[PDB]
Amino acid sequence: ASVHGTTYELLRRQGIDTVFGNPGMNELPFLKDFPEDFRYILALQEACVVGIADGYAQASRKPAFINLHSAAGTGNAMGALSNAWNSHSPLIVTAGQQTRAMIGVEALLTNVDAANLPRPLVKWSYEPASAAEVPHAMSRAIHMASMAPQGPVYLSVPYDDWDKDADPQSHHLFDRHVSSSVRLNDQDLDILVKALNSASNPAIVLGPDVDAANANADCVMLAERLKAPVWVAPSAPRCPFPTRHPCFRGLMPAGIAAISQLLEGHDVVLVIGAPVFRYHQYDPGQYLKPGTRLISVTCDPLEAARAPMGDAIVADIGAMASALANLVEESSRQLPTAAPEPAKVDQDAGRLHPETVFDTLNDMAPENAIYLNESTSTTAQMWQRLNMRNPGSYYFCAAGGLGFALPAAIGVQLAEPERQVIAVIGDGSANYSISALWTAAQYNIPTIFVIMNNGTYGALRWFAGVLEAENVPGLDVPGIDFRALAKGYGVQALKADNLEQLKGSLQEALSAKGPVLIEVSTVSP
Amino acid sequence: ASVHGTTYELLRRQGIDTVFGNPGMNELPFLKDFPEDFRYILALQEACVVGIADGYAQASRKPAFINLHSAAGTGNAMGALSNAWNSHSPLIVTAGQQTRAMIGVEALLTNVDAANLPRPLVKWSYEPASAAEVPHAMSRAIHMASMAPQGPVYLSVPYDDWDKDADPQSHHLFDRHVSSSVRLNDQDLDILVKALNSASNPAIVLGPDVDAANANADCVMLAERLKAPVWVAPSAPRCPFPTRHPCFRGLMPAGIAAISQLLEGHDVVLVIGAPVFRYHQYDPGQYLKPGTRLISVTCDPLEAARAPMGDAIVADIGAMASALANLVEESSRQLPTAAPEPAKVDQDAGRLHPETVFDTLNDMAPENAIYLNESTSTTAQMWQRLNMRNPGSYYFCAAGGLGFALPAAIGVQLAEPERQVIAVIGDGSANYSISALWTAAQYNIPTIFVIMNNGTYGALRWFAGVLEAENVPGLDVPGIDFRALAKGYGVQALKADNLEQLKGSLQEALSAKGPVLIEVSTVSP
Amino acid sequence: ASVHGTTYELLRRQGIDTVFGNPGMNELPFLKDFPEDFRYILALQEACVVGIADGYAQASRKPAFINLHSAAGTGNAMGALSNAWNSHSPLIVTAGQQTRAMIGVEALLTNVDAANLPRPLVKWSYEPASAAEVPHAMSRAIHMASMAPQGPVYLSVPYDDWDKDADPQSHHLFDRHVSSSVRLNDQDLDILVKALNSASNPAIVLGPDVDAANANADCVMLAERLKAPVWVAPSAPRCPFPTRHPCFRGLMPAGIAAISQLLEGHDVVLVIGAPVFRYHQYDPGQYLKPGTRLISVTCDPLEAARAPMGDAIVADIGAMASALANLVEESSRQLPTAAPEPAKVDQDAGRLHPETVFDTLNDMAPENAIYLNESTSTTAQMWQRLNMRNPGSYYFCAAGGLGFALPAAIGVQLAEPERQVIAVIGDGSANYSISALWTAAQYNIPTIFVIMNNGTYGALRWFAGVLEAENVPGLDVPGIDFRALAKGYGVQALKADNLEQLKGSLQEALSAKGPVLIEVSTVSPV
Ligand SMILES: Cc1ncc(C[n+]2csc(CCOP(=O)(O)OP(=O)(O)O)c2C)c(N)n1
Ligand SMILES: Cc1ncc(C[n+]2csc(CCOP(=O)(O)OP(=O)(O)O)c2C)c(N)n1
Ligand SMILES: Cc1ncc(C[n+]2csc(CCOP(=O)(O)OP(=O)(O)O)c2C)c(N)n1
Ligand SMILES: [Ca+2]
Ligand SMILES: [Ca+2]
Repeated sequence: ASVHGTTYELLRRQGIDTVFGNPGMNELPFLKDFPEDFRYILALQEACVVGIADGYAQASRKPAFINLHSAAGTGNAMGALSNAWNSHSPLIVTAGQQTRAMIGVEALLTNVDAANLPRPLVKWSYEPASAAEVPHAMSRAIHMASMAPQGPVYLSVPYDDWDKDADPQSHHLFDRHVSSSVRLNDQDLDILVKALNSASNPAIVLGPDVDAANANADCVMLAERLKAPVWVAPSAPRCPFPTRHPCFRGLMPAGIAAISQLLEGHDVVLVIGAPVFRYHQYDPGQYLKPGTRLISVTCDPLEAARAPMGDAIVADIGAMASALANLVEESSRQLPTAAPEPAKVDQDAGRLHPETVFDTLNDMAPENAIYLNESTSTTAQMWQRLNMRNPGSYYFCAAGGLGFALPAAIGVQLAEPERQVIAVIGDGSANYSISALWTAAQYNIPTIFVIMNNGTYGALRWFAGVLEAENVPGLDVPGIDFRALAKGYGVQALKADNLEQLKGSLQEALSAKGPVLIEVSTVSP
Repeated sequence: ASVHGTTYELLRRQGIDTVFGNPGMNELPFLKDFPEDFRYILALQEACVVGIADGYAQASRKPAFINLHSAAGTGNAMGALSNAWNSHSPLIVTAGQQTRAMIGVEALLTNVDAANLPRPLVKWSYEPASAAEVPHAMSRAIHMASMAPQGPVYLSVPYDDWDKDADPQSHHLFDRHVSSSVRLNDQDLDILVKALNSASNPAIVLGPDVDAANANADCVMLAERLKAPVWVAPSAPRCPFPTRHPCFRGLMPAGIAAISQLLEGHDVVLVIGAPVFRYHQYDPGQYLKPGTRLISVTCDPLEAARAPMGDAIVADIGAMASALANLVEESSRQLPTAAPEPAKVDQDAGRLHPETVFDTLNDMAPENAIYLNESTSTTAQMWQRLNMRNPGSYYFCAAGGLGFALPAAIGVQLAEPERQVIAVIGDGSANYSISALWTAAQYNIPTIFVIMNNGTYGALRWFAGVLEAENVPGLDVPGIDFRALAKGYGVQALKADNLEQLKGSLQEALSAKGPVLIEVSTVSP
Repeated sequence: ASVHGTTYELLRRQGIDTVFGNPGMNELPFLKDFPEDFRYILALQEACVVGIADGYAQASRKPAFINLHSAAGTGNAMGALSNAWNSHSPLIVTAGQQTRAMIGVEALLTNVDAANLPRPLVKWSYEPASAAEVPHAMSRAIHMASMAPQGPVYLSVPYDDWDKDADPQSHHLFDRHVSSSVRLNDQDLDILVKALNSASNPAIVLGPDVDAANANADCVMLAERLKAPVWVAPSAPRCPFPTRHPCFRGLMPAGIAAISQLLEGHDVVLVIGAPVFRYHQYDPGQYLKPGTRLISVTCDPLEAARAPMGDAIVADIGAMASALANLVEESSRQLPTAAPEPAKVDQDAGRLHPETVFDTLNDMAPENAIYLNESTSTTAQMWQRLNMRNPGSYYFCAAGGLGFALPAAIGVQLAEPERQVIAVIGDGSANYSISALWTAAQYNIPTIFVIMNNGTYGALRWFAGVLEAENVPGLDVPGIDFRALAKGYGVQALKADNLEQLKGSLQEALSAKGPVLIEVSTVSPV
């Protein structure tokens, strides 16, 4: 068989049936004779291609396949690649390389030193030394992406390899099954269990790897057993817990001092599926107040090694959560009391306060909605005013890289056609990957886009104030008609200048059958 | 406290008490006020420094700490790092960098783009952005090297960082315990054990991670239970099974065809702590023959990803091995029959054959001896003729990089002062790190060095013969006097031109007080 | 044609006839049927292989070809490559890779991510995408090494490539001639010449690239016309100027403050072929005192960019030096004030002071001797006491990496059979590349090795002192017998325990036919 055929067989047999891409001259020899059991998803830009794939991989909890054009295409995606890395997304990035005979002369379309391009934002980057090796390298890439901790990979392949004769011994790759579903040995696990049952005032902290592992329900059972308060690790890329559950305590502020102070009083603090920690703002202080010990359970050796305090276990989050939830005894302590309901902010007949939007989104959206956030100045209000009962109901750019929510909201919706995806994106952030809108329309992927328009970078201006920094240029974004952009890419558009219009626009988008964008006028800071 | 104080406190609390090094100007501010509870092992050149630390780390099954000088020192040790990578040696390599104020002008001794230098032969590579961050980076290096899969790490530290004040929060890293002692979940583990129980003709292949995890005994119990034959994986850097056990079948040849042929007949083949496969010579064919199904247990995701066949499980070798040995049913099949005893080769009163040397060593060395091998052309005869009952009995350069055995043998002897270490080393390979001899004499480490002197790069002449390659230069190394080399570095020397002399020198060396080198006149190929 | 035949044809057509190597299996398909117009130099260890090739490349002023084994052999030589990078040595480093079919499975001997290995110490790292591209790749490596600024390059070749058919169009690369022999345009050169003519108190500073270009004599002319004092840039890897010329000022100490002080009062300071500057010891102060202007002529963009002060011109040192020597006016100023003569140090009949050794070498050695230095605590004294009036008379680890001088002194001597190489090497430094001696014996290369045995890492102890560092481990190296090491590798050995023995040993070694090692008992700094 050919490399072309042997490779499509490898993907098939590994459970791959979708290729998100933007094509070039180097990817043609691979894209040709596109099998009937595969489906192609075009995006007009590479950051969009990878963002859609990303959203898709995270929601489906399975690797996504990507096909990009040489260096220019690989480069245009590296922003999105930055987010994927931080979110442990299993992305198999494949880029086309110039014909082997033209690489030396560095002809146009030649990915020079290709393996180094994506570094250091990838787990594995490689260019095969021969055509016949392609299938095997594809196997490595697939498994390298899928193994815990999950992450994006990169494979460069000359477009002249696809027609070449594949190595018959390649068939051994087809049904290779690699497992990293592992957990702490019985002995050291019983000691951890013992320590948990002996804790007088334990707290729990959950990160994105919990939602990734669909370990959410096990973490609920674990929290209820231990009758422990639950927090989401700072800068959360996902939601690992029910926001209305009695134990839930909200999202931790992304600061050293704020976190140690919040943990003060708790003797044992168990962190699951989160870096320790994902700080953001400057808040020098004590990592942990005396009397508080920390135990981290991550699937990433890099997270475990860099943690400034506490002990760590490197195991699979799905396996560990399940074991712990089924091992720990039921504490007699009283079950924590659910946090009070956020008060309703005063709203006039003019511009809408972000608080009003969320309260409104929470009232009208189906219970199994899926929210994406890239309204940077309103993350706190969002996490508080949005009741998210189910797994994989929240997504936020994991390396803080803007341009992720728009496309990712498309990939998620594609992966979850039964759940209404609602992307909440600031007017600034909506520009980074605006072209992505075209994909939602072309394939009729029914994402509802909510654009919060403050005419500026609320977040940036804020930080500006927390630095007393005056005379900063480039913070305003006036003169952007999001309705016209939506029209440009064939997506139904709507506007809400007030609460009355907001309620109306939302009505009509949940009833609509295709993608819908709503530009909402929000107060300025 | 100073970064200096805090850093040594960290090393100490993490169980490190030994520094293997060759000092430079950028290392003195680190080395000054050397605490009494630490020991410093000086080697004359950096391949020797690392090699010794490698042997030490492998034998002790704990991280070894190394201190080298900037780029030139790190550079000199690169070859040694390639072996360490392949052998998963937990080595924390640190190099002195120019004072921060003089980095910009690239002053003499400035490690340019330092983190990139050792790549790609290290798990992690880093230079802290500030002095206060040194301790934390050191904590990372420590854990990144100890965690599975174990391997060398690299830390570059500007020499002015040591006197600066350390962060008071750094005390949290002192007692951080990180665990990767994990095994497959209960559900999937059951499936595996059932598969092993159901096998009609099982075979077991073992690699170096078995010996490193001291799982040798557990593997012995496993093979006794399944009554299946046991093989060591090709290009073995270690021995993880009694070479006299009834199940032991020896070192697999390092060829694709030869391995698939050996494995023909066995329905299920269990590979533990080894790559699949570490082939060497070009021997094209089938990876496996039909009827054979492969299951691999590895602690390194890189190995699981690049296996061209079989299923893989990524987990700690210790926990996995111990789990399987105490779970599998005891087959009723008849325990395999021990392999015959190598045949005695005809030996005249002249040049000694490698077979004779090994037979004499075996009939004279203590039962708990430890052997290192850098006698390239006689590896096969070595594995057949040495009885190695105990774990940690064999070391061989894991990436084939010559210059390992000699320093490593000193590192091992240092690690195991109660076990007589005997390094067998070709006349060719003895020169790569000849200078390490001095460390053996200086620190009174009684390692025995057997130099197999045939006057030529033997394994090279062999290969050249298989490739029908003619007129190849640089294969002969005449005119080296090893006794004179040993006298040069203060190491007692003896020579064995015949058997009588061999017996006598061996008896004298085993008795001698300090290190001893025997130059043996062997026959050529 | 095979890739093997074509590659060897390219090498000869490019002037290469020597291959410095340590063979491995991956390199055997390359070394086989070794052509009769080529010669192979074996060294027993990689750093020794590269070090010899380095000395050979620097002395001959031509690129040198290297053949090493996969990752491990490349790795062993990376310390030596750090020195070569700093000395702009044109070294073509080739390493054999596993057969293309066994790279994926990462068989033993596989060089993983090979091109990344020697980075950041190479101008170019590459592994070709196919067998037929090898020749083109070797062409690139050859030219990347030879083009200013010259440096080491790296090429990894799967061993199954050598037998495969080469592209017939590969013959176009045979006579390819690349030139970077360039100087500053006429208009901007005139402006520079005017600034030199108009200077009231100009000073000249010269680095290693001057000696590399053989621009020493043009610098002499220039220094004479400008009647300017001449200094060698700090951490000098080579000697760019007659040490006894009336203009010679000596070696600049490697300190910021020391240098601005030495340059005070000079209105214009012209630096040629050196980084600005290769400082060493922490010596904070003013880069340049006010009233002092700096002009740097370098062949390396990296050097011009990183200079903390001054204007820079990136051009060929050979051409720029020649143009300037022949363009400047002759000044009627008086020559620099004569340098004091270095004093004869107090010397008993016991252990030898470095200064006694240097004066004695200077008295007995031929006018055209070549000295290498890896005697780390005696460098300043060496420069004062050795009269080197010829080009290419001095070499010293350019990145400060020990293990250079001994192998390099062999490369140099091979390259200069008519000039007597004298390597002055510390007891510490001698160990990094001890096995190189074997190469001297085998090919009968008459290098003389002077081992300065003081029992200690002298420079370190000194630094420990200038730091007030107490209880530093590992500064002593007792119990090394260098006569034994020499015998071990088949090199004739002598011992100098005092002045009388030293004189006799030097006389004897200067008349010997093969290589000689002299162990000199010197006084310790203690
Ligand atoms: C690609 C990228 N560019 C720039 C930034 C820095 N940044 C963070 S928030 C922000 C403005 C976002 O404003 P908007 O999306 O309108 O939401 P708001 O902050 O107004 O709530 C910028 C530029 C980033 N995180 N990613
Ligand atoms: C650092 C390094 N250099 C070169 C090689 C290639 N090589 C492998 S075996 C060998 C000859 C070894 O000679 P000797 O130690 O005498 O063993 P023998 O083959 O003679 O038994 C060489 C040059 C290597 N593997 N590693
Ligand atoms: C590869 C390498 N290792 C270590 C050093 C640090 N170093 C610089 S000088 C020196 C002392 C060398 O001693 P020796 O050769 O006896 O000369 P001496 O100082 O006694 O004159 C050392 C270890 C270095 N520069 N390069
Ligand atoms: Ca030999
Ligand atoms: Ca010394």
